[PDB]
Amino acid sequence: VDLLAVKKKQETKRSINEEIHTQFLDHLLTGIEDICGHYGHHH
Amino acid sequence: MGSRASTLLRDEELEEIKKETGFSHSQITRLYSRFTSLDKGENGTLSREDFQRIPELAINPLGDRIINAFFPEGEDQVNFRGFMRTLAHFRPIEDNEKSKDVNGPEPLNSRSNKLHFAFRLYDLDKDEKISRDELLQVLRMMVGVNISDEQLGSIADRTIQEADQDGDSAISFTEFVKVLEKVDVEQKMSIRFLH
Ligand SMILES: [Ca+2]
Ligand SMILES: [Ca+2]
Repeated sequence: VDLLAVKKKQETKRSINEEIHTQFLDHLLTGIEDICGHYGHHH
Repeated sequence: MGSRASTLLRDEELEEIKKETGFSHSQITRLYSRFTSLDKGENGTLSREDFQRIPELAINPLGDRIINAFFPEGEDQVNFRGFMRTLAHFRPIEDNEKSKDVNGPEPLNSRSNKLHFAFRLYDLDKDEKISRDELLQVLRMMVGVNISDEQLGSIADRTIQEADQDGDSAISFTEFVKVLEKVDVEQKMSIRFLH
């Protein structure tokens, strides 16, 4: 198509910190909030 | 006696934790009374045997996050102080939001706090950074869902070996900080599910 390729510094390659921090920040945020509480049987 | 139980985060559990990091009304004070009441009947602090009373830790694949979220590996009870510092650490940035003069800038959920938070979660040994035994325990429990054994062993060794920026073969604050400069995860640490 138009344009070319291998021009100026294109996008950087994937990063381990990004993929892991994205799934970790999402799983850890909703994982620790799912706690909340309001269910003490007090039996 | 026994029952279907099956808990769920309804607008009550959501609104509660939401105001914890969203505001600070009594909606959470009560939530702390039941949660802290799980102390076998103490009503002051919470230990590991108490958090398991919730269907989240007892069903979490890592949970090393919740465990170190209330207190590190040294104390056997978390007081109300961290109770609200952890559940509220998810407050959305509003002071450094480009502004330079709000009206009540308290230290919580700030950049340096973002690292200190995700840190406590992965800081199981307290080496000051996420060691390979810690990072791997999670990284593997996060990808092992579809990664073979020798495949994971090589994906974990290369993961901690390629991100090793402090060269400590461990990470927590350094390539993490360098990663925030590319993604404002500081505001992501906020629950909403609205839009
Ligand atoms: Ca550590
Ligand atoms: Ca490092």
